[PDB]
Amino acid sequence: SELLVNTKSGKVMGTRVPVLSSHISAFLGIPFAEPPVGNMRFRRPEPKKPWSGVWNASTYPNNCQQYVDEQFPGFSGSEMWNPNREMSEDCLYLNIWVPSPRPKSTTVMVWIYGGGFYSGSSTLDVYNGKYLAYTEEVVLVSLSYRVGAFGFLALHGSQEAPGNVGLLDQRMALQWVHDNIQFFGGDPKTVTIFGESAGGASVGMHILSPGSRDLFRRAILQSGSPNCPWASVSVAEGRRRAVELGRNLNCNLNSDEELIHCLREKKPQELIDVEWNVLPFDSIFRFSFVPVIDGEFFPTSLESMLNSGNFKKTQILLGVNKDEGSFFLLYGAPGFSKDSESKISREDFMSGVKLSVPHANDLGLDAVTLQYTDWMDDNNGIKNRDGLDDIVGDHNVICPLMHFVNKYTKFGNGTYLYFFNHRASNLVWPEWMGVIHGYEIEFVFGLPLVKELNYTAEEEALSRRIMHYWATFAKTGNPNEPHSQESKWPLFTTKEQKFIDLNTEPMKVHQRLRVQMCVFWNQFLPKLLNAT
Amino acid sequence: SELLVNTKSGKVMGTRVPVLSSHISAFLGIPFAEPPVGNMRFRRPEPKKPWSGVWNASTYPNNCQQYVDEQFPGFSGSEMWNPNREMSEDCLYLNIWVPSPRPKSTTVMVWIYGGGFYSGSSTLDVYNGKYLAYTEEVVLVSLSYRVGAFGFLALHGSQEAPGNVGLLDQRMALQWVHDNIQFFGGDPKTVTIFGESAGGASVGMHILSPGSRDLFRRAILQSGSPNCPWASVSVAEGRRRAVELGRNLNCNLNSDEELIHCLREKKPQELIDVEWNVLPFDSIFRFSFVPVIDGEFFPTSLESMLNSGNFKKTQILLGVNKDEGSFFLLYGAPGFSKDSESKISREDFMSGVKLSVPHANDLGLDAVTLQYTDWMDDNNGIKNRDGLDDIVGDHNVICPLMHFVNKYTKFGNGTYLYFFNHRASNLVWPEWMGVIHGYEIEFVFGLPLVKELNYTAEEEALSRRIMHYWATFAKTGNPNEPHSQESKWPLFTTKEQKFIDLNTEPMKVHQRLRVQMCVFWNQFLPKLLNAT
Ligand SMILES: *[C@@H]1O[C@H](CO)[C@@H](O)[C@H](O)[C@H]1NC(C)=O
Ligand SMILES: *[C@@H]1O[C@H](CO)[C@@H](O)[C@H](O)[C@H]1NC(C)=O
Ligand SMILES: *[C@@H]1O[C@H](CO)[C@@H](O)[C@H](O)[C@H]1NC(C)=O
Ligand SMILES: *[C@@H]1O[C@H](CO)[C@@H](O)[C@H](O)[C@H]1NC(C)=O
Repeated sequence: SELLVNTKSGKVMGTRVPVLSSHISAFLGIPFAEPPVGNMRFRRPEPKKPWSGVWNASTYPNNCQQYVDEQFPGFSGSEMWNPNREMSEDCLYLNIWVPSPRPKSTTVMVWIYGGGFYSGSSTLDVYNGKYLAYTEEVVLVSLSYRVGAFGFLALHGSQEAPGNVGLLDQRMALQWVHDNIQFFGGDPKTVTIFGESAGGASVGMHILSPGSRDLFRRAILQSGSPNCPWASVSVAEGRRRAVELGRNLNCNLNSDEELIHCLREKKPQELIDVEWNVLPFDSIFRFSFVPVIDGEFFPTSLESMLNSGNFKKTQILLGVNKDEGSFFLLYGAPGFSKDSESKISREDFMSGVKLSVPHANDLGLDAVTLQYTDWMDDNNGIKNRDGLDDIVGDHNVICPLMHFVNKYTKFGNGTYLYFFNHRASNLVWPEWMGVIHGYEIEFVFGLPLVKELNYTAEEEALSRRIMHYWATFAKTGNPNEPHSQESKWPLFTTKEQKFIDLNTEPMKVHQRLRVQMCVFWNQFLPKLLNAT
Repeated sequence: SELLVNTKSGKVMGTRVPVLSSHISAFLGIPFAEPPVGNMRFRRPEPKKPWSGVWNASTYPNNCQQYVDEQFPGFSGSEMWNPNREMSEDCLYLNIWVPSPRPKSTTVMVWIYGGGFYSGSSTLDVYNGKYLAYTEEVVLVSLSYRVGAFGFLALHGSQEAPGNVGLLDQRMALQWVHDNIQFFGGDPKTVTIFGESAGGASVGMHILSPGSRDLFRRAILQSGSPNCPWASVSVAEGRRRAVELGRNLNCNLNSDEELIHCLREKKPQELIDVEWNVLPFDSIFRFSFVPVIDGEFFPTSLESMLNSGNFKKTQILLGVNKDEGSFFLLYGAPGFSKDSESKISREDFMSGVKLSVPHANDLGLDAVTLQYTDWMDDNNGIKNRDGLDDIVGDHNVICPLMHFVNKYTKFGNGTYLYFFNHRASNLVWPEWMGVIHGYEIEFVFGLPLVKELNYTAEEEALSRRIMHYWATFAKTGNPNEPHSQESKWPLFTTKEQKFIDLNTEPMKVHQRLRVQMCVFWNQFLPKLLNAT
């Protein structure tokens, strides 16, 4: 039976699902780890004990326990990102969409969801892999991993809550794919991991980490890179936050054992309820429990790994969206609202940059302000708003990614860079937010091919072209069709540093993506903060 | 006799001089101080002892002892600035051009020459006052003052070489004008002092200094302001340079008395020959002997005087040229030559900014570099050249002047700001230098009205219009004709900060002259250098 697959962990039974007036198979909720519950909370995951009988994989698994956005109740713009399944600590499962008839050995793509390491689900509608599996004939996998304290509480030295367990969850799922995807018709030698934001940073982290490098072939990073300022913390900061989490729950803080034991008796929601109280600064785009530079998963600091070429050498395709910061200003900066144009006064601008670069002294705050202020028209509310939008985007996503790509390209086997700047015609978020963080995903997953969703014809064409770039790159290491007649997405090189825009207009090649601003964020400001 | 004038110092005999096919009187070489020779060198000037008989004022006086530019022998571009008279320490004289017939009580304008405080002459061809006196019917005076060590050697505490004596020379000449210009038909109650560069900074210094404020009515500053980085030094730095001058001449350095006595036995050329060896840094646009913040001529630091309104409150008219820095890069920055386009490589750019901001640490040098580098086209030789040109101009002239004007305007009775950007059609200097430092002077003095000089008709029209702005401002405190039909030069206000361009095209009003760059030079960099 096409819906029955025998894996090394036991038999699995899928379900036939319709897609663009055809059908493919879907194996949903396949367990790849023992449930990380009870005394296993904060612990490294354990391999799923094989099972007898047939595992029913016809429905989506639970979503991991996570903070839930309630800023705009009933608003689809924000709720499409929330868990659409019951939450549970028993959440380590993966989903596979397989073309029909079942391929013998085709390209595999494993999606790693984003969500700032504190949220995210593999079951969201924008992550439905059927359109991509079907349209590009690839075996599409979406994995899951613990987020929040459950996935990243870090007390270095302790083996009970070592930190990074959420990354190890991803690695185990990549191990299961490496070990079993052949039975679903996928080529374990041709798997591409791809993800957005924290998912994009995770992808980069698996490229860096010696222990994950052999489990995949190529990588795609969307609006995230491993060296992002919000993507990791030192073991000292991780410890300080775990202890502070404990203090918020009236825990005994005499020892890691006492703290860990106390945290394990608390119900999930108790940890989620005080999660945000541990941040060291009043900030925006900073999350409580994220990966820690532990000396294990990451042998040394990310920067020295990038400088010495200590990472997997392969091809990568990555990029960013035009207005990466608007989401975070809307949720946490004074003066921004969902229903107004959000014109920003100098006062709110100043408050905004303080929130955006939490770790900066006054001189640093001044350098940023000068760098983004048009002093010939300083009280212009639109410029202040857009300037703040660029500051958050540049500091948090674009410049860190540009630094990663420039360092990677020196040792890699091929880099393709994009700049996604098409605002979807049916976006429910206000205009001022522009091309929002996370809104290229719907084009990568092919939603614009679904008539009922209301995208234009050019938006379907764009989605088809992006899906074909991603899948062709996954298969060959190059997003371009060998002897095609379409315009070529040029390779990014250390010298020419080319990139393309990704929108409904005719391809246009550019160079040095935001260099002016990134020299400021990557070279000048850090030097300024270190000296002062 | 129209050429005979009886002053409080004695009788003077002028000479009739032709001008644009007419004639006016000229009284040249009138002494206003005792010759500052012998034991008087470095000393405050003394009032000229009255003389019996008639002083022959038909020819130009000697020029003060000064370094002489020999960079381009025979080249008029540079030699027009050199002394065109025999040099001598006996050089304190003034020149007066009087309309004919002799006015009874007209507007007086006193010109103060520039030359970085180390050079300059009242007798240069570009300073010929006959065209302005004749065309605008004003009594035009040009004074002189000691430069170099002779005018500014400073050993604070000593009364033998107190420093600032060159400024006191100017003040004495302004005193003589106040006391005697009535006899030449000038109104001592309506004198405007105006000057360029060091002359412009001197004008501003007389506005600040309590002891000079009552000697004039209004002021005009061209490409110079009192707070310029090269226009003054602390008493400590002045002392350090005087001592170092002494060391270069094998002087006894045990006491000020020993040093001063030794320096007084040396011939003029001996001091001039080692003058440049005392600068503390390898620099450009820095001069050895300049005014010192002594607590006397300047009661307190210039900045606190500007902040508290401690200065003469009146009307001022001032401005800058488009390419103030090219002169100094040509003479001292590697990669610039008179006969080539002077395209600059990154290496020479980096050497240039180091030379341009001598007092900056590495972080400061980086902030400047980032601020003026187009990182999208960093190896562009023209951009590097023009960028260096702007750095020198902004740091040394424009931003210091913009800081002065903004501080002055808060307490003054009227400010008129200009931006002179017309490159003369007959300029002998290369094109890359643009609108050079000091080349608006020829338009202020009316040379374009002299056919043989070869200016276009529009250049004559521009010169006529500038002369009429300067003279009308001198007479009334406003460069505009009351009920004229011509476009109005708007007042510069704290709020709107308006200014005009000065060129052959129709007047065009602008706002916030180079704010972006001046916020960097006036607010950010100083803060950065103080913090680091
Ligand atoms: C698989 O389990 C789900 C759980 O609700 C159920 O809806 C579905 O009918 C089951 N299918 C089979 C064949 O057991
Ligand atoms: C990738 O590696 C192959 C073989 O090592 C080499 O032939 C090719 O030039 C490389 N491509 C790039 C873009 O580095
Ligand atoms: C004034 O003195 C100068 C000095 O050379 C001389 O040329 C001129 O003829 C003299 N005129 C009179 C009237 O003495
Ligand atoms: C200058 O002062 C006069 C009298 O004090 C006043 O009437 C006038 O408004 C002032 N002008 C400016 C521009 O400050």
